[PDB]
Amino acid sequence: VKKNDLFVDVSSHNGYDITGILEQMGTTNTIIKISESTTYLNRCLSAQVEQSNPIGFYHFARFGGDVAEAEREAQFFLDNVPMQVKYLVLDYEDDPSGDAQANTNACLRFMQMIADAGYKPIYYSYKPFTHDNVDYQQILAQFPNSLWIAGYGLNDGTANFEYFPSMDGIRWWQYSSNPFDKNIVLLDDEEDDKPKTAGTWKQDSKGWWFRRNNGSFPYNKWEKIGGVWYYFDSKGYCLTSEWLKDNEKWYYLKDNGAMATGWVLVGSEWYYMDDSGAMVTGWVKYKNNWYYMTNERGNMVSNEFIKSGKGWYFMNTNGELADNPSFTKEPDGLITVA
Ligand SMILES: C[N+](C)(C)CCO
Ligand SMILES: C[N+](C)(C)CCO
Repeated sequence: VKKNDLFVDVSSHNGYDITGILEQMGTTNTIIKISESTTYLNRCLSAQVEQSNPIGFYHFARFGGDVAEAEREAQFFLDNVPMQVKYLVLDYEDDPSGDAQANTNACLRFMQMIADAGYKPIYYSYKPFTHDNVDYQQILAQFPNSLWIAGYGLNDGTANFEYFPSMDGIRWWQYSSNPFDKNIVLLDDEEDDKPKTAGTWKQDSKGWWFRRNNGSFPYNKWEKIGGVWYYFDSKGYCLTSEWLKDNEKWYYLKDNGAMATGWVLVGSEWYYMDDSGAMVTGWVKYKNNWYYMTNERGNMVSNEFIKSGKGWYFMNTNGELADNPSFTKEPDGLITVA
């Protein structure tokens, strides 16, 4: 998954049919509960798996500060993973021991066994509980950006950045549980490795061109080199800092020719692109600030409104906010948090 992607988490509480809540949410990405302690298995597992696209599974911990118990739970969890997924989550929110360092150690041993089994470990919890019962920093030192924290606020079923949990290493944010558990992604999944490419980059007075292994080179086309996309001139030079209309959709190629994804500052205007590079028009919120973007007839416009208190103030590109707010009631657009 990519930044701002959504996913739902479920357990027996959601029953053998979750097609409805996946439709309401608008995604099939799910993290399903497999086990609890060393004896409980979520009965709806296979059904919930079948009805969605799992990105991970979670275990409800009951080991407290006992490392030997955490090991037995991790193993029971592992022995029941039904299919390969990138993540296996440690849901630590109950029965903490009075000894925070012991809680941390058991949590670390649990996460370590998940990592040794070939998965990316995730620590799930709530800020206050984590603050009182463990040293999440000691966890991040061994497992960077491995946190999945919950923080609902009003819990009205929507993502409200005003109540966004402040902690380092937060990978996922469960922003609500109102109807069902809703989560939004803050960091792209990792992909360390994939070294070398299928050619060599060449630079010169005219810019950069790519010499493929066989001597040829891309031109008048898009092409994925490394993990990123680029568009090449009819001469084989990749575009830089430029807009490109391709197939009725707009794309922006950054300073390094790399196709933009997510938020990107062009000049002094903000624009938001699909995970596939296509510009997204209309209302889109970046954290606390709202942007109404449009590209009709190729006229790129970014209407910025900075939040201040209980209001949003329009900011004319002349660098000045109005004296009074433009709106105190947020529009119903795409919410992004990173
Ligand atoms: C060489 N570029 C700057 C064009 C990008 C890939 O390294
Ligand atoms: C389709 N593009 C080549 C424009 C990029 C997304 O894969």
